[PDB]
Amino acid sequence: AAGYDRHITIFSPEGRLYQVEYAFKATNQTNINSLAVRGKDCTVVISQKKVPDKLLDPTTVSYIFCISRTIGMVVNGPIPDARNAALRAKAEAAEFRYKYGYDMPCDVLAKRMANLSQIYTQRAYMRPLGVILTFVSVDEELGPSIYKTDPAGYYVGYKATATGPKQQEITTNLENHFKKSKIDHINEESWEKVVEFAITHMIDALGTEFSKNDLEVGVATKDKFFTLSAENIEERLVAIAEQD
Amino acid sequence: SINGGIVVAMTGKDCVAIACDLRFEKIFHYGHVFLGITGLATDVTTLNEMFRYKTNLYKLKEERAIEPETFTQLVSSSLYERRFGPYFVGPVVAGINSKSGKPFIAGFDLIGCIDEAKDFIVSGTASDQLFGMCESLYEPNLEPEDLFETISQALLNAADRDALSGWGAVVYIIKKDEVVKRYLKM
Amino acid sequence: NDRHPLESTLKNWETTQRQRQMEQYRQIFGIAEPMKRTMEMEIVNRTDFNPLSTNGSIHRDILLNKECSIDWEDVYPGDVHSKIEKQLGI
Amino acid sequence: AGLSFDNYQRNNFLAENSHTQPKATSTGTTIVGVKFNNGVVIAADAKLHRISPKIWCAGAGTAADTEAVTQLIGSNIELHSLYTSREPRVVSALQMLKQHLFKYQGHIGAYLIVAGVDPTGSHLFSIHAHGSTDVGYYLSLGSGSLAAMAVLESHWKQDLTKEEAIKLASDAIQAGIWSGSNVDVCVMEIGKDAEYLRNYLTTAVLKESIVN
Amino acid sequence: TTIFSPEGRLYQVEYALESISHAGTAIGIMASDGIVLAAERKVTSTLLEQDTSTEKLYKLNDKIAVAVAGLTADAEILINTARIHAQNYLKTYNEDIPVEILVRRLSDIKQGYTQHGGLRPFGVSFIYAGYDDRYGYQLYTSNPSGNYTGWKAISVGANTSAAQTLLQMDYKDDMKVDDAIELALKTLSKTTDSSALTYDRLEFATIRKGANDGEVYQKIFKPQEIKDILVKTGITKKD
Amino acid sequence: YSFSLTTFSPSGKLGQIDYALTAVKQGVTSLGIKATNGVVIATEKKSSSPLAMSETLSKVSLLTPDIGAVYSGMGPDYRVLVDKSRKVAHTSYKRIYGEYPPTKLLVSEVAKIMQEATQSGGVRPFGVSLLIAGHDEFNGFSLYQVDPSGSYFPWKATAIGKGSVAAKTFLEKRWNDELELEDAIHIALLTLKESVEGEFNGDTIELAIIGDENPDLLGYTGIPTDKGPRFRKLTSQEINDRLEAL
Amino acid sequence: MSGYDRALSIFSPDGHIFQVEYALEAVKRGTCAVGVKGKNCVVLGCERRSTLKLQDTRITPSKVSKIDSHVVLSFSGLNADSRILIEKARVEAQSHRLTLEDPVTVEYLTRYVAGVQQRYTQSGGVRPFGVSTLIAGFDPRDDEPKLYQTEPSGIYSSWSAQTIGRNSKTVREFLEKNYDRKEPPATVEECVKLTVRSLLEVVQTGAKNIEITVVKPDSDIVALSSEEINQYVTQIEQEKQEQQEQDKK
Repeated sequence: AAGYDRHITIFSPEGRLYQVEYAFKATNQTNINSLAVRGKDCTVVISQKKVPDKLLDPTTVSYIFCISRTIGMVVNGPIPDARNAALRAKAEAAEFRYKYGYDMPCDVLAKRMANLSQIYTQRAYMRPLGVILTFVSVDEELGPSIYKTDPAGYYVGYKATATGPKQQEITTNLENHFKKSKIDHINEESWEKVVEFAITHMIDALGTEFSKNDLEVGVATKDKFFTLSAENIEERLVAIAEQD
Repeated sequence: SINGGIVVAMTGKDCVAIACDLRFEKIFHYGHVFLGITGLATDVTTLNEMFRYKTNLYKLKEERAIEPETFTQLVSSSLYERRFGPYFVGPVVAGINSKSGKPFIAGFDLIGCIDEAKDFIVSGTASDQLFGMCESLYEPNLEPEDLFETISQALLNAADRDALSGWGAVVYIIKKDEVVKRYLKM
Repeated sequence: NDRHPLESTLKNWETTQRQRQMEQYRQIFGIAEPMKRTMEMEIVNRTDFNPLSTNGSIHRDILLNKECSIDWEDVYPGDVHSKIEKQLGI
Repeated sequence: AGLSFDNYQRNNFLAENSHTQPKATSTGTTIVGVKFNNGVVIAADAKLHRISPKIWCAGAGTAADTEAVTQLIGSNIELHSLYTSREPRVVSALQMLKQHLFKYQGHIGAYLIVAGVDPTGSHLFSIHAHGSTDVGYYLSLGSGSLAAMAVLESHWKQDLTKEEAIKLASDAIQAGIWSGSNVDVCVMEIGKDAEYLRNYLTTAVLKESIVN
Repeated sequence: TTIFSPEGRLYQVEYALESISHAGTAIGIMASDGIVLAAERKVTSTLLEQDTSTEKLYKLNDKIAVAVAGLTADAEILINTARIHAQNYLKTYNEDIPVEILVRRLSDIKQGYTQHGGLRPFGVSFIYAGYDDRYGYQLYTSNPSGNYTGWKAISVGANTSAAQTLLQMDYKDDMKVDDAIELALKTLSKTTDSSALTYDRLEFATIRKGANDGEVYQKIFKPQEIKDILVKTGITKKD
Repeated sequence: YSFSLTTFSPSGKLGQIDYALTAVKQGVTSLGIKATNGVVIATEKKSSSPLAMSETLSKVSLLTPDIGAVYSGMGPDYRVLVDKSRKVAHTSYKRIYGEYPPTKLLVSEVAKIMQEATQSGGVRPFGVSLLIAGHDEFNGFSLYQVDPSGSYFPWKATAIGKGSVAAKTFLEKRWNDELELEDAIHIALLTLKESVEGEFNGDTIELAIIGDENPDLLGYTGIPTDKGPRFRKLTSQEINDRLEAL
Repeated sequence: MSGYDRALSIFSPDGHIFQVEYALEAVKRGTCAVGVKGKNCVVLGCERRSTLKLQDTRITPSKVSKIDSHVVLSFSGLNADSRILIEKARVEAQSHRLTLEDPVTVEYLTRYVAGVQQRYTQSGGVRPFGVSTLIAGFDPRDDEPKLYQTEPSGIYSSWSAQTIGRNSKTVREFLEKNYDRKEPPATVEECVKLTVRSLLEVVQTGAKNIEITVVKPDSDIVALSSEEINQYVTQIEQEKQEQQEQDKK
C-alpha cells in the first residue's frame, strides 16, 4: 500500500499521483460511450443512454449539459461529479461574460476548467474529479469547435473527440474517415445530416442498432446549443433507415 | 530647513546641469543619476530616504546602476502611489545614459506626470521669472563650460537682487565620465 | 473625521466583492456552491504557511479568478516566531 | 495596498495652514473620435495612449490619471490576450476601464475616448470619471467640445475615407483652437496596423569638488 | 518534523548539517586591514555559464559580503531578507548596518525554521564579512541550527577540518590583506578535491580600505582579476 | 503538528523533490541554445490522438516581448506557472519601471514560486523543469534552467526530458562561442530530430527565438522609441522551409 | 513515573517519556552556568568551552546577557534558543516600563520567560526550547538580591545558589558545603571568590573558561574582565599551596 503515496496527491518514487490515475478509472463507471464531431457550421454530440430499470424516468437521465447560450458539454463519469463540474462551468461562463463584455470562448472555458483540475492534482487535501468534460460550441473565432478536459487538468482542442469504455473503436473508425476524406470536418451544410452521420458511426462502432429512446443528440449551431428530444432523434433514425 | 526654493536643469552636448538654492542641497545622486527636489523639506528628505533605499536595492538586485529614464519611471510610479495624499514636491531628475551618452532631464507634478523638455526644466514657487530668464539665455548644443555659464547667470539674474548677501548656489555639471560640483557665492 | 471618502471602501474591497459573490452563488446555485468554494479556500489558505513569503498564493489566484488581472493592490503592496505563534495560537 | 491616503490628513493641514499644494497637471484641451469607413480615427492637440496595438485612447482631466488607468488596463488587456490567445476586444477594454473608473468613484479624474479595431470590427466609446459611458459614430470631450461637435455633425457621412476622416478630425480640432496646440492622431483600420501621426499640423566666488 | 532525539538533539538540523557537509568549500580570512572571502565551485558542466555574476559570493550592502555553502535556492531567500534589513536600518538610522546586527538577524530566522514542524530548516552555512566603526573588520559564521560565531579565519562546507588545520598554522594576527590573498588561495589549493585550482572553479572577493580615508571597498572579483592573483601567488596556471 | 512535506532524508537529501525530478525526466524533450545575436528554445508536441488539434497546445510561451519559456514535465503545472510568471512581470516590474524585467529577475521570481512549493505542508513540488530565455539592454542575450527545487542556473545551451543526456552531449559537441541565430536554429532542429517520439515536421515541432526586434509585430507605427518584439515564434511554414534545408 | 514500579507487568498512558524530557537532556549537555547571592550582590558565572585558536574573542558574546539595567540572564542548553529567549525577555522589560511607568520586576522576568517556554511545551508540533536559565538581579527601590532558575517545561524556582548544565551535581555539592544560608558571602569579593572556587572544580582548564557578571542594587551591573578573574584564580591557587604546605605531619 506504500503509505501516503497511494492515498493523497503526492509523488511516488516513480513520480505517479495515484489520486489522478484512479480518477481516470472513475470516468468509465457509467459504461456510457459518447461521440462528438464538427460539421461546417455546427458541432454535434451523440451519447449512449442507459435506462435498465422500468421504474426510471428517461427524461431525467441526461449526460448532456447546456453551459450557456452557445456552448454545451457531454460528461463521462458519475452523475454527481458531472453535475458539480457542469455547475462550475455555468458559473465560470457567466462571470467571464460580465468581466470581459463578450461570450466566453470554448477554448477559454476548457482552459479555466483545466486550471481548476491542476489544483486538486497538486494540493494533498483536494482529490481530482472523476469526470471527463467534452465542451462544444460554434465560436465566432474558431467556428464549430470541440474541447476536452480531464482529471489531470490536461485540455486540448479536437475535431472529433470521444470518451467511453469502448471509445477506441469509435476513435479508430473516426481516424480512418478523416484519413480518407482529408477535410478536418464533415462537409454537410445542415446539422440534420451531421447528427445522422454521428448515429451511423456509433451504430457501426458499437455493433448495435439504437431506438429513439436508447440514443441522445446535441446540436451546436451559431447562437444556440440545444438538446434533441426522442422524436427529433427518431426523424434522424427514420432517415438512416430510409437510406439503408 | 527653508521650504520651497528653486531647482533648474539644462542640456548641453554630451552634458547636463542642476542649479539650486543654498542658505542641505536639494540635489541628491544615486550613481550617475541626479535628483533635485523642491518643495516641503520633509518630503525632499523622505523622498531622498525612499529613493536611496529603492536604488540601493536596484543596484543589488540588478548588478548595474539605475539609468536616468528608468529612474524617471520609478520616481513617477512611486509618487503616483501617493495619490490621495501626495509628496508636496517638484522633483527634477537628470543624468547621461551610460550606454548611449544622451543628456536627460525630466520633472514632475506631485503625483508623477512626466515633463521631458529637451532644452531646460524649472521647479519651485515663482518659477516663471526663471522660465523667462532660462528661455532668454539658453541655446542648443553648448560645451560644458558655456553650459555652466548660462545656468549660473540664470540663477544670478532671477535671484532676489535685494538679498544677495544671503546667496549661495550649487551647480552640478554632469558629464559622461566626470561630475563637478561648483559651489558659487556672493 | 478628516479621512478620505474612498478609504473605508477600498480597505474592504477584496472581502466585500467575494462576500457579495458568495451570496449570489447561494441564491442562484444553492448553499452547496459557497460551502464548496469556502472549503477549497480554507484548504488553500490553511495549508500554505511560510514566514518569509507574504506575496499571496498561486492556487488562490486560480480559485479567486485573479490569475490574469492586476489591481493597484498587486503592484503597490505594503518576526518568524511571532508568525509561528499566530499560526498555531499563542 | 494600491493608491494610499498616508498624507491625506497631513496635507489637509498644510493647505489649511498656507502651503500651496502643487498643481496636478490637467489636459483640458479638445479630444475627438471618427468611426470612419472601415476603421476609426481619434485625435487630440503625449496625449494619445495605447491599451494594445489596435486599441488607443485620448485623455482629458488629470494627466497622470489618464496615463495611469490606460497603463493599468493595458496590462490587464495584455495578460488577457495572453490568457485567451485572442486579440483584445474594445468592449473588453471598455468594460475594464469603465469598471475600474467605478471602483475609484471619480477620484481618479480621467475622462477618456476609446477606439480600436478587433476581430468583430471597428468600435468607438467614451467614459467619464464616475464610470458612465457613451457610444456614437463621433464623440468629443474637453472645453472645445461644443464647437468640435458642431463640426463633426456638419460634415460626417457614411463611407468617409481615411483622408476625409483625417480632415474632419483635424478641422474639429482646429475649431477647438483660436499646453496642447497642434494635432496628434491615430487611425485604426480593420486589416492594418494603427497608424500614429505626431504633429499632423570671476563673477562670483567658486569652490568645487569631484563626485562619483 | 522538529521533534527531539532522546539525547535532546534535533534530527532535522543534523540532516541539514549532513547536506551542507557536501556543499562545496568556502574560506574567509580577516587581515589587519581587510577581509578576504574565497569559495570553490564544482563546475562539472561545460555549458553552465561561468562569468555569471554570482553563485557562492554575494553583496548584502555597500560594506557586507557573504559566502554560501548549502542550497543556493535557500540562501537567496535569506540573502534578500538581509538586504531588505540592511536598507531598512540605513533608512531608519541614516547609518550603515553593523555586521553583528545583520549576521545574528539571519541566525534568528534560521532558528525559527527549526522549531515549527510545518517548516523544514534552511540547508545553508554563511561566512559573513564586513566593516563598521563599532568593531572594524569582522568575520562571522552561521549554520542551519541558527548558531553563529566570530572568527579570525574560518572554513565552511566540504573539507572544513583539513582547511581549519591549514589556517591555524599559517595565520598571524598582524598579516596584511595581500598575505590573506596568498593564504586563502594556498589553503584552497591544499584542500581541493579537484586536481588544481583555476579562475572559474574559484569565486573570490576582498573588503579593503584603499588610499582615501573614508573608503571601504568590496571588489567581488571578475574572472580576469582572479587570474591575476592566481599568477602572482605562485598557484600560477600560466603559459 | 507533524505537518510538512519534502523533509530531509538521513543522507542529506530532500526526497519528494527527487521524485519531482523523475516526473521531469519523463517529459517530451525541450532544449535551448544561446547565440551571439539571438537565442533559440524548442520542443516536440505529443498528440493524445491524431484527432487533436495541436495548434491549441502551445508549449513555447511568451512571458514578456523579449522573454520566452518552454518546459519538460507535467504540462498542467506549466500552464499555471506561465500565467503567474506573466502576472509577475507586469505587477512587480513593468508597473514600477515602465519597462519589462530582465531574464535574471523573472527567472528569480519563477524560482521563488517553485521554492515555496517545496517548503510547504499541503502541496507537492512542481513536476516541471522550465527553460527561460530572453534579452535585456545591459545583460544581453541569456538562457536559464529552473527545476522543482527552485534552483536556477544560467546556461549557454541545455536540454531536459527523456532525450536530455543525448541532447546535452550533442549540445556540448556542437556549441561554440561564435554561433549566430540561424546556426543555433539548425543545431536545435538537429537535436529534436534525434529526440522526436513521433513524426518530424513543422506541425509536430515548437520553436521560438529571441533575436532582433521585429517592428512589424508591434502592430502600430509612429513610435521608433518602441523597437518591437524580440520574441518570435516560428511559423509552421518557416519550420518546414528550414526542415527542407536540413 | 519511571524505573521499577510495574503493576501486572505494565503499559504506557499519555505521560512521562515526552518532548519536554528530551529538552531537559539538551539543557544538561550545554556548558555549566552558576549563580550565588551575597549580603548585597548577586554573581552569575559561566563556563566558556575553551575558545579555538582561530576564534575572535573581542566580538564573542558574553554568555551572561543583560535583559535590562537591573536584570541579568545566563543559560545552559541550546544557544540559538537562548538568543530567541533573551530577545523576548528584553523587549518584554522595555515594554513593561513604556506601559507601566515601572521597570520590570525580577519575578515578572522569570514568570514571563518560563511562561513563554511553557507555551512551546503545551501543543502544536512546535518544540519546547532546549534551554534552562538563571535570571538574577534586583527589583527597583530595594537591596535584596534575587536569583531564579527556569526549565524547559516552564517550571521555575528561587535559589540562594544554583547550577545548571554539565557536571552540575559536583558544583551543587560544593555549594551545599561552602554556602551557609545564615551567613552568605558578606562582600562582593567573597561572593566572586566562591563562584571562582565553585567553577574551578568543573571548568576545562582554568581562568580562560570562567566568566562572571556581578549585579548590585541601583543598576550597578559589572562584567569582570579576564585580568580581574585571573587575579581571583591566582589568589585561590595561592591559598591551595598555603593549605598544602600548612600540612602538619
